[PDB]
Amino acid sequence: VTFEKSYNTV
Amino acid sequence: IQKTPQIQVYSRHPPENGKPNILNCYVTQFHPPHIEIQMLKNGKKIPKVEMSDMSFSKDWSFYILAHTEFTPTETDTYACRVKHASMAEPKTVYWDRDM
Amino acid sequence: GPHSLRYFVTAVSRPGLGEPRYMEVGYVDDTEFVRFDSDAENPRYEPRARWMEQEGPEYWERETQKAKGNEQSFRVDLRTLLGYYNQSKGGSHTIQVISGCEVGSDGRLLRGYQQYAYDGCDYIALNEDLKTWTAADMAALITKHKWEQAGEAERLRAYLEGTCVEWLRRYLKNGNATLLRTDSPKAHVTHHSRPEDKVTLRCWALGFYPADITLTWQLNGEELIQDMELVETRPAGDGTFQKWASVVVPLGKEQYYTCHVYHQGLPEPLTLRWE
Repeated sequence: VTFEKSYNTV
Repeated sequence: IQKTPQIQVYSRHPPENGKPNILNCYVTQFHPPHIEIQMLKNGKKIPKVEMSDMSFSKDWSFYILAHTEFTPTETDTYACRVKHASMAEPKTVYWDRDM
Repeated sequence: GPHSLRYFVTAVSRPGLGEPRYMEVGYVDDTEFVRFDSDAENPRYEPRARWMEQEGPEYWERETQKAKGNEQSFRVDLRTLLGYYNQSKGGSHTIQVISGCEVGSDGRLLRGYQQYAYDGCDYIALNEDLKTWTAADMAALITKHKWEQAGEAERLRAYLEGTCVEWLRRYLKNGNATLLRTDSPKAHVTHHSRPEDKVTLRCWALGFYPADITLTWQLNGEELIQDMELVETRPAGDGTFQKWASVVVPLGKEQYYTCHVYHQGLPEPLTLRWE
């Protein structure tokens, strides 16, 4: 179960 | 950025002349991850060379294991040429059966 | 020791040559168990350990979806960062991320982290407290200020304290059988005659797992590492590892030199002479 970068761009 | 690859070239099993074996080219400590790794037999590209999937370590540096089936002889030479952006010329490490 | 669930994520831009190459690799106690690879006929999260085949299609489909979404998010980050650093679109660049929690034997969170790196350099990192951020440079301060006043510290902490921990425990129960696997090293010594009187004794160690090992050379129960030569622990490629140490010794004194092998697989360290 991986971290969700839920469309949070840098 | 731009770390230079450390290359080892070694057999899987202790090398007996005429007995089948796997030659390993273990490339590590390199960045960026774009790299070409040819395994040579008498300065010639070996066709059937299988590469592991690419990974990276705690320090961001990438590592990978190219290998190929080979039957070591008395005469035949084996090497591993590594072209990478961090080096002017490609880097060749010749197999040494005592290492 | 301390158990760990870590996710290693790489997005590498290939300007002209299609979209960026994206890849996640999951690790349980430093052993690969899942991997998503954008470059593939049909990109899916796939089991890398045999024990992860217990998980059903619901697990894989959800993880794949997460990955596909992350890929598209990182695809922006690569473009976003080209702006922050006034870089060229022609140039190829690399975003890397290490996400993970580690828990004691008690099952309790010891530490959680999220580390970013752009082109090998440290970019931005989640602190020990899982509240604040640490921006390595001025470009990283833009996204610190952004993620602060977007509540990303709260969202990550919920994963690292909650999700990451709960799932590690599950993965440890499932893979315990194969994670506790240790193959103890098979070790011999080879004689190599040199031109002069000197000769090179080489202590070999083969077929051992995991990679964590120590090789030493003793004379009068005294370890000599300064005049020793040893190679980085390398994979055999069949799942086992190799490593040798070698010392140069006066000819005829090969029996006064002893090699000692330290591995968790061995009930006690292993002693060797030239036989």
